[PDB]
Amino acid sequence: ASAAKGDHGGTGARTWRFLTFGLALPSVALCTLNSWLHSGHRERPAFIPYHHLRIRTKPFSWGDGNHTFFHNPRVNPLPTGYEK
Amino acid sequence: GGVPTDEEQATGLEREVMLAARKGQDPYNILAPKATSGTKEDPNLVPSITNKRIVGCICEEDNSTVIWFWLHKGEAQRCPSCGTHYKLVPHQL
Amino acid sequence: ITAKPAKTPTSPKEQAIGLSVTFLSFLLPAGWVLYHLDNYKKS
Amino acid sequence: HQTHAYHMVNPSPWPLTGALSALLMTSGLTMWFHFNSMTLLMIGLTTNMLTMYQWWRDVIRESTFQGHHTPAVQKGLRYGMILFIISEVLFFTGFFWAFYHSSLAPTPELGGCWPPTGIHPLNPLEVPLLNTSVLLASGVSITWAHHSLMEGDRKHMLQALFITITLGVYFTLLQASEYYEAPFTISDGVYGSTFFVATGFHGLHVIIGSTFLIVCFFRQLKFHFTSNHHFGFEAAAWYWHFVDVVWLFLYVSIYWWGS
Amino acid sequence: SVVKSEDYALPSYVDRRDYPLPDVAHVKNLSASQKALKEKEKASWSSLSIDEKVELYRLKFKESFAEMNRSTNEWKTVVGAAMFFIGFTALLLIWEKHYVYGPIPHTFEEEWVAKQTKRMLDMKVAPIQGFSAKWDYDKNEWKK
Amino acid sequence: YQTAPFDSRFPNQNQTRNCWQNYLDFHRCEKAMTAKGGDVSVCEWYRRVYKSLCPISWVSTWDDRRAEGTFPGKI
Amino acid sequence: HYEEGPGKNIPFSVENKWRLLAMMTLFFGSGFAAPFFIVRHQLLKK
Amino acid sequence: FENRVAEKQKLFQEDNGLPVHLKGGATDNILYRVTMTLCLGGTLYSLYCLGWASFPH
Amino acid sequence: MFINRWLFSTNHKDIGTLYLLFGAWAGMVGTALSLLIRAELGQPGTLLGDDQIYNVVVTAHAFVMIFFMVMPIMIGGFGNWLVPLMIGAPDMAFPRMNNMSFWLLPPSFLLLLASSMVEAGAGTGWTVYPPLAGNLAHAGASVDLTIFSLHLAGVSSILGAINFITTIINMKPPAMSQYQTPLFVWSVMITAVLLLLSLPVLAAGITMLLTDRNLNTTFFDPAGGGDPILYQHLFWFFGHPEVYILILPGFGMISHIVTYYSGKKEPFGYMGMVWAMMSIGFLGFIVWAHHMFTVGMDVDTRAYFTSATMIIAIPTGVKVFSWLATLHGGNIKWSPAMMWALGFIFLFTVGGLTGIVLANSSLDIVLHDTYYVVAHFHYVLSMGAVFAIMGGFVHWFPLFSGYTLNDTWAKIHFAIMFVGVNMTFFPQHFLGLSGMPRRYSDYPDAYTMWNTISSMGSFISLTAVMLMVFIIWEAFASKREVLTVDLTTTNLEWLNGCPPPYHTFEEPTYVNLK
Amino acid sequence: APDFHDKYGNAVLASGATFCVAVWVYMATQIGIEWNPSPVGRVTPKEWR
Amino acid sequence: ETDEEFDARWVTYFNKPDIDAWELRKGMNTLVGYDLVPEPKIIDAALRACRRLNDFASAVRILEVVKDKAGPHKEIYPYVIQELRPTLNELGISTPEELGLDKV
Amino acid sequence: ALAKPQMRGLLARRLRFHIVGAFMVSLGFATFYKFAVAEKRKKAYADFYRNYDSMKDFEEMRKAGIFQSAK
Amino acid sequence: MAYPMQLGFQDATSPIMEELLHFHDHTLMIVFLISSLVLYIISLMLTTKLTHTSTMDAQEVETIWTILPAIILILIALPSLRILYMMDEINNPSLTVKTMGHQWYWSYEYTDYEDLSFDSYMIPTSELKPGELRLLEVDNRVVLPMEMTIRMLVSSEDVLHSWAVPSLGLKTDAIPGRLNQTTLMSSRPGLYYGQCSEICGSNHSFMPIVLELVPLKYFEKWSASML
Ligand SMILES: CCCCCCCCCCCCCCCCCC(=O)OCC(COC(=O)CCCCCCCCCCCCCCCCC)OC(=O)CCCCCCCCCCCCCCCCC
Ligand code: HEA
Ligand SMILES: CCCCC/C=C/C/C=C\C/C=C\C/C=C\CCCC(=O)O[C@H](COC(=O)CCCCCCCCCCCCCCCCC)COP(=O)(O)OCCN
Ligand SMILES: CCCCCC/C=C/CCCCCCCCCC(=O)O[C@H](COC(=O)CCCCCCCCCCCCCCC)COP(=O)(O)OC[C@@H](O)CO
Ligand SMILES: CCCCCCCCCCO[C@@H]1OC(CO)[C@@H](O[C@H]2O[C@H](CO)[C@@H](O)[C@H](O)[C@@H]2O)[C@@H](O)[C@H]1O
Ligand code: CUA
Ligand SMILES: [O-][O-]
Ligand SMILES: [Cu+2]
Ligand SMILES: [Mg+2]
Ligand code: NA
Ligand SMILES: [Zn+2]
Repeated sequence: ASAAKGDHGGTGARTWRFLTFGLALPSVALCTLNSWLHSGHRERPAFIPYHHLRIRTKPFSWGDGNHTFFHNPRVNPLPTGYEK
Repeated sequence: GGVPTDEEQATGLEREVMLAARKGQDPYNILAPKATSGTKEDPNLVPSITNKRIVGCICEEDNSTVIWFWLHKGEAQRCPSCGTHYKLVPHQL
Repeated sequence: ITAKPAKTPTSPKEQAIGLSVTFLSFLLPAGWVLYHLDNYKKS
Repeated sequence: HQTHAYHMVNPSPWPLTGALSALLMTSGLTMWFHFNSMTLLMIGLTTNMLTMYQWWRDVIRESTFQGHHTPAVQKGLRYGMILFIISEVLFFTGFFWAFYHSSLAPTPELGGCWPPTGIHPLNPLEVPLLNTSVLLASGVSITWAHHSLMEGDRKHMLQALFITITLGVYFTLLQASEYYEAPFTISDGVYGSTFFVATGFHGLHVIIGSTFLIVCFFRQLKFHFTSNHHFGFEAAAWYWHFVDVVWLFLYVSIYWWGS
Repeated sequence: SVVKSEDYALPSYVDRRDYPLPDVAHVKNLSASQKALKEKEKASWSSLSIDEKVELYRLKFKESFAEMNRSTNEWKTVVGAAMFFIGFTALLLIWEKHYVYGPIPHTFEEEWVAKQTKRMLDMKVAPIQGFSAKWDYDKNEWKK
Repeated sequence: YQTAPFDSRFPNQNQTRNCWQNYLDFHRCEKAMTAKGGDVSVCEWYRRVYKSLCPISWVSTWDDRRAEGTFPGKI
Repeated sequence: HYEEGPGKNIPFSVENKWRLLAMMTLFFGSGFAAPFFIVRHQLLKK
Repeated sequence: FENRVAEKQKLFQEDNGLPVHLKGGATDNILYRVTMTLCLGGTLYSLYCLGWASFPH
Repeated sequence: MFINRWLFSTNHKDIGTLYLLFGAWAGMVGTALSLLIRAELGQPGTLLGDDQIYNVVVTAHAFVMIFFMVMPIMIGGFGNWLVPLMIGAPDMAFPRMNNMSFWLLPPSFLLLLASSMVEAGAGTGWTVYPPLAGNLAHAGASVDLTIFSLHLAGVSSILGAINFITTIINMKPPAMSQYQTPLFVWSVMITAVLLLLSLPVLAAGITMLLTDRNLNTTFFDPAGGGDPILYQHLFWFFGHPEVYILILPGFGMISHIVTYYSGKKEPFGYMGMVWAMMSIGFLGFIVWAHHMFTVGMDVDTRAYFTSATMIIAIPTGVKVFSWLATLHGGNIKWSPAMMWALGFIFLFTVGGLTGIVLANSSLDIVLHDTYYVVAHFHYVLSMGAVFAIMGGFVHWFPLFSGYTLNDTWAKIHFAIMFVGVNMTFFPQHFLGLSGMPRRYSDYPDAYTMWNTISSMGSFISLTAVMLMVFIIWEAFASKREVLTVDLTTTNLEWLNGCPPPYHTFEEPTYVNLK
Repeated sequence: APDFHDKYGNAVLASGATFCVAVWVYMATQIGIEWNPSPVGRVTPKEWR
Repeated sequence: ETDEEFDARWVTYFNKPDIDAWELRKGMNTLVGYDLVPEPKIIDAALRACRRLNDFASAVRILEVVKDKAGPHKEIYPYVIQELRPTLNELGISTPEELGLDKV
Repeated sequence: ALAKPQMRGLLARRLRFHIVGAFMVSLGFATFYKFAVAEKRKKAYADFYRNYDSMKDFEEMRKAGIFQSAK
Repeated sequence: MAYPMQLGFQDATSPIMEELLHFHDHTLMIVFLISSLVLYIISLMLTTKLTHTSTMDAQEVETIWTILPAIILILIALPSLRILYMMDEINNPSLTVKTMGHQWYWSYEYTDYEDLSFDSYMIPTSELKPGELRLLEVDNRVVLPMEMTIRMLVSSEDVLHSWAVPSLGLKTDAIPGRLNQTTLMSSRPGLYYGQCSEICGSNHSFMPIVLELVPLKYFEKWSASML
């Protein structure tokens, strides 16, 4: 492809800055919109103590040994289920 | 503006190589020397800053074997394989 | 290659001492552990 | 006195301190994992940071301040950097391999399907797409930086490099937040294992690449780069593109195709 | 004659079958009579004596081809020494058998082996070529 | 019925999916019949095949997990 | 700058051959002995 | 900010015999001493820990 | 002065000497581990204890010989000493990073000793397969200390390989093309490109083992959906290249030793030697699942890996025939280095050919995990890699130290080693065909005869090992200084004298383009 | 002038060989090593059941 | 090129009147690399070059290398000396055997 | 007077003579091997099975008392 | 089983094991020939005073010594891969037996009809009966009908093991979570022995396999009796 624009006389700083502010940062701002939109809590599913999940062959080396490193009580159940 | 150039800011050996290249000279051996005809009257002239330097002779184009020998200050020496003549031209930089 | 004669010649006798002492340095510690395996094995 | 263009380096203690630091960080992870103590590890992390700090300081002394980087030196360092990035690519390769192996033939324990039963993947169109555009944007703003530097423009070099850094940072913050929000964890079988380990080593590289861009920002502030000689900047721009490209493969493989 | 370590970068003398004319003479300094000999050498060589011819040879070269190529008795020392040390190894194995190795298992006792051999024959271990093939089940003995 | 026959869907040395598939089929079949009130004995072929193929500890663990509500396959 | 030449480009002294013997003996000797002492360690442990 | 590269070049090219890792002056010596002391001390500590873990507790 | 020179080195010859001392000391460790193996095996019944301690010894034996003796000697030792001299370069490209490749090795070795001191050791095999290597069948620190040792040794070689590739590519005289570097330099570059690409795969795989052991991942644990056979693929994707890394610098030394003692100015068929090493290095990445033919692989997969594996015989045979052709017509010097080379040619050939037998996956069902594989790989490693090292060691010892060995004693050591290794490993073919398994502390009684003799051979090799140490002492103790060396015109590394000065090629060589 | 090998080679060879043969014959036959040779032709099979 | 052209090149080489000591050595050292024993006419020309260079010893060494190059073909060296005998006589070159230089 | 001997390509001559001898020897050993090892083996297996009676082998084994499952 | 001083393979017990024997003879003859050619050439190169030390032309001889080996590899691969695909053709087993490896013993399940399964452990040396083989005997052998095609399925319940019986030419790894398949047909009744062939911890040396091959009718009664 060629995407759908033009220039190519030279590739100098002016061009790449034109692309930074005219294409790249706008896209980031559109994706930031779209995300800060589909964000906010989706509903936690019923806990089922599946044996292929919540693995523990050895206690983790921090906390009480049973919590993952970025444990989020809202959405990460422990092997025996979601926390108090 | 606001970014130094090499002309303004390069220093030490890097500046030395840059200035010399400007004058078309090669005190740091970046370039490969071109062979003379290699006869007794037209020997390859081998600069050095001492009174001997190791030469490697690639006798024929594409040989993979290089022939290595110390060239000493004095009468021209010949490659022990093809006899092309070499002569040391000592001292300086 | 050619070389010079030894600066510090090592006589047959001195080579015997160097060899004997070399072999003992390998054989003795190991021989001591293995000789005592039994007391290790069962203690 | 030499008459070649190569750099004879002064005897240095950083190779030994770097090695001892690797021993203290490995011994230290062992002690953390099995003997419930973090002390050796914290010592090894500290000597490691001091070693990298002084070693790279000294490379800056040798080049910017002492002029040892002749073209032939600089050409070697370009090779060193390409080769290093090649070896990081192969390292990511073994993790992509792991991921395709488990996802392509999901075993009975997972339900015989991918994603496993009980796994609810992130939507690749929400924060993962946003991360994707952040890192693609940062590859455009760093190319602007690089052209500014070559055209001798100090101020636009600094503004583009700053924008590039802020985007690295934003990616890192987005990803930390996603890690906290994700309903699956590293212990959720081979799905959380492949997800967190692959994307986690990528995040570590984004942190390292961002640190290197920040070293470049401060060296540029101090006028170290010329419009023609700026290897540290080039190397950090290659590494940065390497980080963006590994993200694109992770996004396509893990977030989009593995969802 | 006297070769010096500080001469390494300079052409040197060597006796080699395949490099018969080395880069320098074996002797380069000459006494008064050796100087006269080199002058005589500029006149007909027929007027040189056998002794003179030998001395000119010996100034140019160190050893002749017959000398440099001679074989030695070194092989007797290498083979006899290797044997001596291989013999010394058996002493190590004797000590290990005496001090380290305990009794072997009871299954190598002679009567166990006889019973075990019968049983392998009854189960026809390797009956095509390896083992039972060598037993004669008709004459009840090992095939001759 | 002597043993499970060659099945061209699982021609290779690794027979793990042959076992799992027949275990699934049998229990999906058992369910469909007992749902629509009717005859479980049509399901017999799959039960024979998975019994022939499948390690006893795997059957037993899969049975235990279907009882427990944690069997990850779809029945 | 450093000493150059035979016997000088090495981290151990060869000035005296019997001192050298002792040092070589401890050197190669320790390497060889170590697995024997680690086995013994493991045996004497449980 | 101003360009003071030239002053640093003068400093690091001073013909005083010092290796580059110490050429910045006395702060180099301190940081060196801190690094080397943490490396050597933490190595002795790793050996101690090895000794400790080598026996049952 | 001592500390600056030896702990803060930035010189390629001195760091090369450090590697040579470290690899020789590891060699003594590895020899002791191997004598512990054969002492257990030299008599039926249990000598040391059950299989755990036995296979802790087996595991350490292999890790020490491979990572601590072979790769340091060949690549860090001979590579650092020789490569910059053979291309007339003043040092390596990254002389300080080179010193860190060295100093990563004692900590790596210390972690490996730690592993065998704590708990009950790692009795996993050097391939460290899970689940036996996992946190239930090998609970506690030993396997983690092992993985961390491998990570240090990995970083050491990946940084080494980047330094070698760069030095070789970037630091030749400007007139010298790649096709004017000696074959040893070609072998070190080839080996470094294999290191660069293979060790990061091993590092990803052992890192997954680490996380399975400590972070509750399940890459190799079927309970979370993982697969033990995945670890095997990642391991062997490094592991087959690893074995070409172990022999490639050997093929390079052999070519220089044969050429030199045949009185020749060059090896026969240079560009075919280059081709053969590059082909071998390429093919060595697409064959690894020949280490997996009993794991339950589809037939056409097995057919491809059998075929791709056999194809390596072609380039490898070009080399073998070109060494013969270098000997052809030579003025043969029967120096001890030449004997180690000639023994190499033959015994490596034997081991490459039992390798071809194994490549046949139908027969490998029966040969796999038996002593037939152990005889294969000791012919190529304890006869091949080791004889090249010994050949290169006696050849270049006078270059590195400035003193000569006693040639009679060095010929005696060769003879004793040659008998010991062949008595050790030749009968292992019979134990293999007859079915004796690998990794066993005891064996059915029928196997007793070949295991007794194999153990007696190992004691003969011990005797050679101790003799070598004495021989190296005698050389330093007598101090016969080198005066003259032949064939410098085609052996640049000798042209600065013995030992060369600390700084060489401070004025580079002159080479014309014409 | 005779060298080492001219003076001693014959004695080195003769006594190295003799010693090696003696000590290996003794090792092999006098100290209780179990070689486990084949029973073929040597063992008389005996009832075991 | 035929054998005859090979030989004639080597005859010409050593027959150059002002051949120097470097060229004499270069020619013999190159020639003995080949898988042949030099024809008597080539040896003749090198022996005569030894004479113009006033080097008796190298003439004797040239005869030694002819004997060496023939290896186990013991018939070659006597034939070559037979053929060189007028030249040996003319120049007063004694053979290695006449000088005792064949004794080990 | 002595006749002129052959003086050229003596190494090459020796080479060719022996390589052809090594070929001849190789064929001769192939011949011998595929007769004393390979055909011998095929004939051993064929001879063993030509009139092999497996029930009778079994009955001999059963009477000698070897089996857990057959007395 | 192996017997004392054995040099080669255990006698074949299945048609496929015999096929491996003849393919090994074909290959070993190639192996002995090439290695003896190399040793021969080496000694040829080293036994002459004749020299030829100048540059030698390579592009000619490299043809031969590249094509000849290629042809040899083909002469090896052809039978090698005929045997491979043979061992893979469809065959219709009469009977499926599972074996599960454990630390350190094997358990066997014959569940085509009834639930029959048992554990098979090495007979300890001090309990060997007169005549029995140290390390090789089990309390409960794997009885199987002779002259019939049996599908064997191999897995593990803890670490890797591997299930081998050399005389039948069998070795199938035992990997947890996986069910590997292999077929077994014995031409003869008798006792056939194997040993665990993947490192699996303290008693890896001590968990052997003994198959007891008998007529079908004896196998049927044995099975009934083991319920
Ligand atoms: C150490 C103890 C040896 C015990 C000997 C056997 C006892 C016989 C009892 C007396 C009773 C004999 C009657 C029974 C016949 C059994 C047939 C069979 O089942 O057949 C299966 C056997 C057949 O094996 C044999 O048929 C014995 C092989 C002997 C080959 C001789 C060359 C090696 C040199 C000799 C000593 C080894 C030291 C060098 C080893 C290094 C490698 C050569 O199984 C093998 O595969 C073992 C070999 C594996 C292959 C490696 C291949 C390449 C080797 C080297 C080539 C040398 C070339 C130059 C030839 C070189 C000339 C020296
Ligand atoms: C220096 C180390 C080294 C090298 C170079 C090799 C080289 C080869 N290896 Fe080996 N190998 C090992 C070390 C090495 N190996 C190790 C350590 C293992 C076991 C690992 C473990 O499990 O712990 C192993 C295992 C191993 C296996 C796995 C067996 C198993 O576990 O069941 C196989 C299978 O294909 C194999 C094949 C080969 C082949 C075909 C070659 C080829 O490269 C050989 C090519 C050479 C030649 C063939 C000889 C020269 C050629 C000629 C004279 C030409 C004419 C020849 C012919 C026409 C054939 N090797
Ligand atoms: C925000 C993006 C940045 C990520 C980086 C930061 C995280 C902490 C530090 C390590 C990062 C890099 C190493 C990657 C290794 C392991 C996993 C890290 C990825 C991660 O951060 O994963 C977390 C788990 O972390 C855990 O266990 C963490 C355990 C922390 C100990 C790390 C273990 C380190 C051991 C690794 C040794 C590496 C050997 C490499 C050798 C290199 C080659 C020689 C995910 O949290 P969770 O709660 O399970 O799920 C979230 C649910 N809400
Ligand atoms: C929380 C914060 C800490 C995070 C953890 C650890 C990470 C931090 C490491 C970040 C990397 C910083 C690297 C800074 C290097 C500065 C030195 C430099 O950039 O040096 C340049 C040379 O390049 C060179 O060596 C280039 C040297 C290349 C360095 C590449 C670094 C990648 C390092 C990886 C380390 C981890 C490995 C991955 C884990 C699997 C100097 O030359 P120029 O630039 O041409 O200047 C000269 C001109 O001025 C003359 O006109
Ligand atoms: C695998 C490689 C090893 C190969 C074989 C080693 C060969 C011989 C080693 C000699 O070793 C020694 O010999 C002893 C006896 O011969 C020992 O002394 C023991 O024996 C005594 C007498 O029997 C006592 O005097 C002592 O206290 C002592 O512990 C012992 O200490 C040891 O050093
Ligand atoms: Cu079970 Cu080895
Ligand atoms: O690995 O062969
Ligand atoms: Cu391999
Ligand atoms: Mg296996
Ligand atoms: Na034992
Ligand atoms: Zn030339």
